Order: sequence, then C-alpha cells, then structure tokens
Amino acid sequence: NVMVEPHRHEGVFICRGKEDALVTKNLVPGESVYGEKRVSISKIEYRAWNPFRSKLAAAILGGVDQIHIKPGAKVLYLGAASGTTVSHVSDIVGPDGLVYAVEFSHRSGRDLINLAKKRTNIIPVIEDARHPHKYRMLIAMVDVIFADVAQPDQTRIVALNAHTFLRNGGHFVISIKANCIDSTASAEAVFASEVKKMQQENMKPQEQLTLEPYERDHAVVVGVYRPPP
Amino acid sequence: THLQTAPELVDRVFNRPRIETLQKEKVKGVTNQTGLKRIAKERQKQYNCLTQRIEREKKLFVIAQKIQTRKDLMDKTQKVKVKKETVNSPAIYKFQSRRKR
Amino acid sequence: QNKSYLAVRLKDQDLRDSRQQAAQAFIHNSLYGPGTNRTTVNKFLSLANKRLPVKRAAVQFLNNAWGIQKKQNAKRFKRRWMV
Amino acid sequence: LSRYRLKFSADKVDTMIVQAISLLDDLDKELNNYIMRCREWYGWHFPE
Amino acid sequence: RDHLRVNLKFLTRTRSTVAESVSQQILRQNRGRKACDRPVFTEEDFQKFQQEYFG
RNA sequence: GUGAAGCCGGCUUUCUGGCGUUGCUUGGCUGCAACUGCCGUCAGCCAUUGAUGAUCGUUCUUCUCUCCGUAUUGGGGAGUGAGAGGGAGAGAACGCGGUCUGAGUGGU
Repeated sequence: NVMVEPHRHEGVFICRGKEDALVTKNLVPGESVYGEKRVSISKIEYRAWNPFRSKLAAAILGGVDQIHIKPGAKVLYLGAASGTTVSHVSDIVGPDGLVYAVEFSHRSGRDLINLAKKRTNIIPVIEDARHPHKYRMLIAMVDVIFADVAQPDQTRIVALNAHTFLRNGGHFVISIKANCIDSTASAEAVFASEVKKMQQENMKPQEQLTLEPYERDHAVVVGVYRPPP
Repeated sequence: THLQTAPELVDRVFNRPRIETLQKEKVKGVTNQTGLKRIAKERQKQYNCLTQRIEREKKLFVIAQKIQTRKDLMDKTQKVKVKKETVNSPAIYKFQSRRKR
Repeated sequence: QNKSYLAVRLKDQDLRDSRQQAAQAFIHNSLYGPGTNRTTVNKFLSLANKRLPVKRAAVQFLNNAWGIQKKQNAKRFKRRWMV
Repeated sequence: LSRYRLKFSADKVDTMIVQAISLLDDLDKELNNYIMRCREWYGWHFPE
Repeated sequence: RDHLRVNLKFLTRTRSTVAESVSQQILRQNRGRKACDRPVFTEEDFQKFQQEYFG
C-alpha cells in the first residue's frame, strides 16, 4: 500500500502512505539498527530516518541543495556517537563507499563496534578529533567530511582534519549549535562569525540553512575545500 | 535556476528533485487516484492518534504530581502555602527547615 | 516566498562582531561610566585661572550648543537697544 | 585498535557468561528427555 | 520514455497538510520539561472617594 | 471424499501406393535431395482395463508460447514457466512491555 518517491539526493528516498517518513535503502535486509521501522516494496526494504534525532535528516527535510554524500564515496564522519546517523550514511554510500566513524566517548564507542560488526563499509576509530595525526594510518584520502562535534572550536578541528584527509575540491558539511559556540550572543551573530572563520582557512561556504522545525538554534553550512583554479 | 528545479517544486521545500532527475526517474508504488485518497486518510488517522496520546501524557503528568503533592502534606513539619492549586499545576508549599534526626 | 531565500556576496556580510562590541562597552562603563569621578577638559584647565594673580574666565568661554534661538533674540534685543 | 582503546580483552568479555548458562539450561532439558527413555524402555525388562 | 510530465502531476496534485493545532502540540512535547528547555477600578478611585464621602 | 464406468491400438507387410510441403536445379508438366509430413490399400502376427476401486477436485496476475483464426480489436489450447494468495516446518530482527517504597527501627 506504500508508494515511494525518489528524492533529489541520490541514495535517498521518501516514503508515504501510512507513514510520512524519509527513508534509505537497507544495506543489511531484515535488521534494525536502533529500533527504526522498515517497509518492503516489490523485494526492496527501506529504513525510516528520524529527523527529530538526526541533524542530517533535518537538513535534508529542510531543503538543502547539496549533501555531497553519494554512492561510492569516501566519508569522514566526526562525532559518530552511537551511530544512528552513521548507519544511514553507510546505506547511501553502499558497498563501494567507506565511512570513517570517529568518536572519543567510550560508551558511544561500544555501540559503534556492534554496528561496525554487521556493516563492512564502516571503519570505527575511537580517537580524539583534535589530533588527526594520531590516526593517519587508518584513513586514506576522502571526499566529504561531516562534523557534528558540537564543541566551541569546531572550525579548527575540521580544518586540521581537512588538511590531512580531504582531497582538493572536496566538500564539508558542518552542523553548528549557536548556544554551544557562545550562549549569550544571538544565533545569527554566532553563525556569521563561524562563516568568517571558515574563510580564514581555504574553505568557501556556499550555503547555509537553519534547522528550525526539528531543532532550535542550529545551522548547517555546506562548502568546498581548496576549490580548483 | 540555482536549484535546477521547476518553479512549482520550489514551493515544496521537503522534496524538490532536479529536472534531469525527474525525466529519468519514476515514482514507485501506489499510483492510482483512488488509492491516494486512501493514503491521505491514513495520514489523518495516525496524526490524530499521535495528538491524542500526547494530550494524555500532559494530563497524566499533572495528576501524578497532585497525588505526590498531597502525599507531602502528610508531614508534621510546619508549612506555608505560597501558591494556590490550578488545573495545570499543583499547589506549591514551603516547609520549615529542620534536619532529619 | 522570496523573503526566505537570500543571496549575499561573501565579503559584504562581514560586519562588526557583537561579542567585540560588548567588550568595548565594558571598558567604556568601567572608565567613563556612572559612578566614576570625571570632569570636563574645559573645567579641568580652568582651575589654573582661578589661582592666577590676574583672574581670567574659562579657557573656552563660549558654549556652542547651549542655545541657538536664545542667541538670536539677544542680538535682536541689542540692536533695539542702540535705537 | 578500538578494542584496545575500549579495554576489550578475553578476560573482560562477559558474552561467555550468557552463552554458558543458556547452554546449561538446554543440556538439562535434553538430559531429562533421554533418561525417561532409558527408564521406560528398560522398564519392560526389569521394572523393579 | 520521458517521465517529467507524469512525475510533475503526481508531485503536485496530491497536496495535503496536517492542521496547525496538530503540529503545535507535537513540537512542544519535543521541547521537554526541564527548566532550560521550557520558555476597572483603580486606587485613585477608592482613595478620592473616602476623602470626599467619609473624610 | 465419491462409488461403476472407461478406452478403442502396434509391428511385419504387398499394390514398385498416392497426396504433399521445403531447398537447390532446370531448353524441358526437367531432375536431385529432406520430411520427426499425411491418406490408404494388401495380407499375417502381437497386445487388448475396472469393487484387489472405473469416473470425478484450484484462486489471481502474467509471460514461454502455439493453433485455429471471429487474422479488426479475436478465441482457445499446451506450458515441471513465473510469481501473488493459502497450508506445514525451521531461523533472525522488532513489539506487547511498563522494573516496589523511601527515614525510621531497637534498648532503657
């Protein structure tokens, strides 16, 4: 009874019917990662992507032009946490792609390894994102960097990681929480300051979108790193 | 022009596929008009049930506190009422400060 | 809705930091705000005139912005006085 | 490397605690069924 | 075969929306209940009367 | 479950059978081949069910098709063809589904 519509982002679908859900094709059929419900069409199974819990899902539903996470792409994911959003990213990139999930917390790390056991295209890295040199052996050159660390010098952390592992012309997607950067300043003032700091390194922000319906005081910035001449 | 999508699709922010995507893809599943009406009615039923459960949660939270507030009153310690009871909130009391021996 | 979507050039939207403005305001109130003991430069330089062997007036005797309409009427009254 | 960072060793893993006691129940049910068959089949020869 | 005309008809005609009263109740439960999460007679009439009438 | 009816052929074998198609040929009602292709005719042999159970039981969508052909809006038939749906068994993930209380007891 379900009808499925293609989404503008490759690898992403939208599911209607009894459920109003944004979905991705399940890489491991018959398995649920964190209790999300699944639907089948005929042969093909999809997993619901919760926008209330995830921030990338909120950005996609918010009307973002580009996410740059595509099938067969290498993604470096900073701030993996338990891996709820990581599992959907692993679905999009498919068997050809690789996801590097970096998480410093030990309790969230234990959930990643269980998820990484069932998915071959996820590479768990239990390290600190402030020191990209401490895990350079594990990560090759990547295409997209996603950062959701929610920590005051997020811009410097991304730039250090982008210089070491992000190819020329690669893209970055950064989630910014206004009250984490500065609790007392206004949200739009905080967001503009981060835009200035990105320009200081060789990062060109191309768009900015706020996550009003599912979160508050959050913004997502998509840009390119070392753009070709 | 910048999004490379049709002007009508600009209105729907949640899903606005590109022109080349639209002419190379196909919507999958139920496509008949009669089924789509049945699809629309299912959305109303699920959203109404979500609305009803949320409102039940708000009332049950209030009821538990009022019973808890009444249970605190069964204490010999002196107390002063600082607020009256309402439908949304129980009455707030301040108790005299004595250490428990 | 055109109001939701905005296009801006990269260098124009860079403006003064609000956090910086609060830092400047803290210095101003700490040195020239209410509660401090500050006088004017005209008054401060006029203390020497009160102690000289020949007393003089204030260093800057005219106040430019005390009055403008009142200044004109005084000239009008003066011209009448010579008749 | 992730197991080393999370202090996962052969001693710390408690999965074999869950596996052993699940198997320990299964062996008890199996032993009960087979013993009744020895007593029933041999009871037609020497019931005492 | 070109599906652009067909896709446009299915992506526009089926327009439906939940009520505002429905949406506003969902978005407040997501906020939480913690303190950080959650958001004709005057004294002149009485005073003058007692001066004039009973004063 | 029912309970008495079904089906009617083969191999030898003459008349040096005919009727045919399909390729090549041909001056020529010319030949050459192929048939898992039909209709016989002439005699001989062989085989020739059932109460110890004859007869009789299936939805949908489709294709692999095929023959008549109402070839134009067709119809059927044969498909170990695919699935959908139904029955039985063996697994996996998830759900029902929500983890008592909270300051007094004993001796004198």
